[PDB]
Amino acid sequence: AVTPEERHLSKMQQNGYENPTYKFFEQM
Amino acid sequence: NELVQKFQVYYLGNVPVAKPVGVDVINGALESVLSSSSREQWTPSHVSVAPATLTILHQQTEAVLGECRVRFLSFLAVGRDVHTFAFIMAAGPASFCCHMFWCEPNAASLSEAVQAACMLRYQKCLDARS
Repeated sequence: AVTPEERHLSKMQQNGYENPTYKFFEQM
Repeated sequence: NELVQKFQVYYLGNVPVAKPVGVDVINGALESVLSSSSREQWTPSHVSVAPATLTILHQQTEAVLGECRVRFLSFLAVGRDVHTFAFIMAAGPASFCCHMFWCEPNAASLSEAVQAACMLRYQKCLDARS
């Protein structure tokens, strides 16, 4: 099965991560 | 200051990009920079991950190659090649810059550290303003 390092890599590759701190200040 | 000890990776540089988010945006940026550089041109460096900032420093002179506020980091990702990491900064209100890295054995630890910084930061900001 897929290790912790692996599942998070596929997440990072497939969707990346949108910083909610950016959006938080942005909506203001 | 820093949350974890600096990451020894290669800084591939930074390029302007059109949008604050998207794996397509960062993979376009990565392909462009990789096509116009060779591994010997790459700048060995470490990324210091602090609560409020990411600082990029030359490998052991530790001179500052970039500093970036977490609040203006709009997006991060690992590229289709598992070694590559990028984040997009809102350099200004309508201006985006993509910072790119080559990581060995892969980008997992760096992306994790940077993602963790963003998630910590957001809770701290909600808490401050509540």
